[PDB]
Amino acid sequence: PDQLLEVSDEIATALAERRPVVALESSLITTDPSSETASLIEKAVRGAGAVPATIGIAGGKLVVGLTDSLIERFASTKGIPKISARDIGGALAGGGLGATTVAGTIVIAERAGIQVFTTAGIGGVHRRGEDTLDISPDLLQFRKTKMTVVSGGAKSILDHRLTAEYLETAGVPVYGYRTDKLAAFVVREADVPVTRMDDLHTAARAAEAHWQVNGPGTVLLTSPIDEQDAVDEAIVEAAIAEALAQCDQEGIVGNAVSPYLMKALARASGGMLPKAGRSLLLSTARVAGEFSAALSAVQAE
Amino acid sequence: PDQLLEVSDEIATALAERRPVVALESSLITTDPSSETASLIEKAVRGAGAVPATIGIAGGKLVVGLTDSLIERFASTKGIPKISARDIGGALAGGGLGATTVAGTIVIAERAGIQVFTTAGIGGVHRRGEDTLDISPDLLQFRKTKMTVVSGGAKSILDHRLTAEYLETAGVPVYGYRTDKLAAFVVREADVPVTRMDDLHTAARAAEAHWQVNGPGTVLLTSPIDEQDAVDEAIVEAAIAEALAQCDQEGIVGNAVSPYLMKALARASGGMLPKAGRSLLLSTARVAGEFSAALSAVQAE
Amino acid sequence: PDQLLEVSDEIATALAERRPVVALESSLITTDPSSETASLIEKAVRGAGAVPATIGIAGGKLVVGLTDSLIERFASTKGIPKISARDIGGALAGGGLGATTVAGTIVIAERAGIQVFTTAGIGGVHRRGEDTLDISPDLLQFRKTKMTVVSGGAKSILDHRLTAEYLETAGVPVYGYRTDKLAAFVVREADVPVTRMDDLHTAARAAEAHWQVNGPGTVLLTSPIDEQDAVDEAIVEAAIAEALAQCDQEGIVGNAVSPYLMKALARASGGMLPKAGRSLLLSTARVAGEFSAALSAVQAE
Ligand SMILES: [Ca+2]
Ligand SMILES: [Ca+2]
Ligand SMILES: [Ca+2]
Ligand SMILES: [Ca+2]
Ligand SMILES: [Cl-]
Ligand SMILES: [Cl-]
Ligand SMILES: [Cl-]
Repeated sequence: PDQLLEVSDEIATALAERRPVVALESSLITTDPSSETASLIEKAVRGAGAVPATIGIAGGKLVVGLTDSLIERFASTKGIPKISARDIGGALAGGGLGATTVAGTIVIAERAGIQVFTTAGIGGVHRRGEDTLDISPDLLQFRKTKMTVVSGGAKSILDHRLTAEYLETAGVPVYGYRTDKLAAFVVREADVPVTRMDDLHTAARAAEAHWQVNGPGTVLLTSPIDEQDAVDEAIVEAAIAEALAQCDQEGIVGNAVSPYLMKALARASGGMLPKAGRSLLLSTARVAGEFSAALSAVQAE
Repeated sequence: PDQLLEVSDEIATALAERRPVVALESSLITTDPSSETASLIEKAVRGAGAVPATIGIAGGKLVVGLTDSLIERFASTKGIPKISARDIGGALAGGGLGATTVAGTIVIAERAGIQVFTTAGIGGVHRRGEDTLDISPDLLQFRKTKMTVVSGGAKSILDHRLTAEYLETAGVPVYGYRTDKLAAFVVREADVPVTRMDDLHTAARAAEAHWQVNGPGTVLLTSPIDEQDAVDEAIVEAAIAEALAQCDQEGIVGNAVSPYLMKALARASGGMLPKAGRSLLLSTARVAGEFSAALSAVQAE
Repeated sequence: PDQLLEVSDEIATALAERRPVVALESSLITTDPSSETASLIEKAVRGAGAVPATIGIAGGKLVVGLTDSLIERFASTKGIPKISARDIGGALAGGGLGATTVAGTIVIAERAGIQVFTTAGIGGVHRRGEDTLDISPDLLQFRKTKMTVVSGGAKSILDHRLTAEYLETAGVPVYGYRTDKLAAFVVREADVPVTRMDDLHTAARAAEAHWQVNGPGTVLLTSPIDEQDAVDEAIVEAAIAEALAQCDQEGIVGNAVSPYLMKALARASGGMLPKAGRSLLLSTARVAGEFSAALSAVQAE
């Protein structure tokens, strides 16, 4: 066996039976102590017949399927570090809890044999990232790990066009589910083309041929936020450009800039930002569950 | 066997016998419906005793050695998509035709056991690419695929010095055949040093030791355009700087900029641009055929 | 056996016995013809019970443990090329001597089974590197080669914050030995956080779990220069900003800029620059020897 991995009975049975599983990250389970969200998300994933697998680090182990005991700790403990792939080693050595990010979670999901992962938005090239080189580790982790990541594109505070250019340079396939424009998190679209897939069985056959030809690597399937739930591009951009405008005059750069952009976004959105992010989270999870079903059936032939 | 790959009898026999083969891309076979070019190119490759292998996608298959029927379609069909490595999966799933680029073709060539690929110019860092991050997927595909790519350096509309810096960061060997300056497509030189190889058997022994030590990865062998056939650096640069000058005042960026640079180049060159690109294509193909012969003999010891 | 590698008896015995070995680069053995330095360095490494393995290229071979004859040549021959990983193939084919850099040496160390490498400073993103793309091949070589590199961070003429951002994007773990700020070569600190490891056995268990989960790749363990021996950040920066100020007015960019920065540094430091670099070299080598001992013991369980 594997001495680092602890996989729940349900997930281990689904994998043994080549049934559909969808991985979920823990780094944000922390952002909703309720849980109510995790419950709508599990429901969205199972509605397709997929098994949800929430992932994190605890006790020197990579945990696939957190126990209720564990979800409780992740919900209620103050000090929990966010763990990208490069932090996994130290999180294991330390023996405490670690809430894994996109890059951290997909490496653990892949190690267990899970092939689909979902979240509302991935990391990317930050705004002014062509100058500061502040770019999420998710983008190059997608050159190594065999995974389909289903999301609503990059998070809104990031630079959508630069992230799309970087993924193209990195050779990472970017598909749009029923669209040929890149999803822009709580904003419907960025003016960036992607390859339209109208059907998830076609997307799954494309992903499978991608792995067979190019080897282990991530396929990004973007699915935009429901049009009824979108935030106005103008509102998002003006709020962000102003938040950056205050950054220059108060002279803040570095890891300080990014959490200001996040708070400025909450503010401009009435109080709708959480509501829009939840809608995107739910619809993306549904698509991930349906995609994972369609991939199990493709790999079955 | 392999269920994705269709290899012609001639190429399959040369490979079985460890005889020299040189891959060619289809994405540009489309740019010369004649054929006359493809015919001079085949002649240049065979003159060294190498077998030319033109590659593309058709009918759910990776095709190595296009049939006359297929070359005809690629010559005469309007809608044919250009396929980089990240597009291979969807091109296969779709079952139509796909004309593969440098990155797309070398992955298929490698899968068949071909080790040498040639084209007039590779992709690279685009001009202003330090700011726009518009950089060809070819450069990072060279970190994965075992191949020697023989070209006249990067295409002229690209930024030669930035492409050379990026390849150095990527650990991709860059050799100059009988020169210690980087080839600049239809321009003889960029002011960028490369490692001179005066002899192709020495270059082949260097490539082989590179693969043995560093693993699968591409070696770039650059061979400049004949001095009688070069375009004046000043002519190229002035034309490009002006084409960019019009871009700023008419406010065009994105994937719009690049095809303007290409047309501005045709214009400044009298009508010699096609003539110079063909000469570079022919001399590079000859060097590729001779290199491929010298590598088969090296691997034979 | 391996036909490219020549490993001395002492190193081959330590490896066979899974005892601690630390690799050293030759590219700088050239920078101190004395030797006296190499002798203090060997002493610092052995004090921990590790075996020092100096590496280079000679006679068509990758040499692990240079002979006295070889150290003499590297000390006394004028023309010796510096060999990064991408130059290994041509250095072998040429049959002459080659002094390997960080990237070149760790690939050879890994091939022999050595897992720890040390040097005073690694390459990184050069100053203005966000615009010139001048970035050391060491940073992406760390995505491929299984190694712990122990250093005092990046060399002082480089951009510390950009190098740290680039390593984060590349997924390369960056630990600080008893510190949570990045080491800045002869300067104690850059204002850049790293993950503190207070104990080398914990660092070794983190590195081992990193390799087990993320596969072959480099772990960077940074150890700052003794506070008694540091150069004043202000002195370093003012000297560098002025050296760059003269570069703009005398219009020098390219590979010309970097050796000016190096000479301007010698000048501002009284004559202490060599003295500070030697102290950093000695203390980093000690930490490398102790780390390598602690890793052999971890891998023994
Ligand atoms: Ca960052
Ligand atoms: Ca692009
Ligand atoms: Ca810039
Ligand atoms: Ca460089
Ligand atoms: Cl794009
Ligand atoms: Cl260069
Ligand atoms: Cl950082």
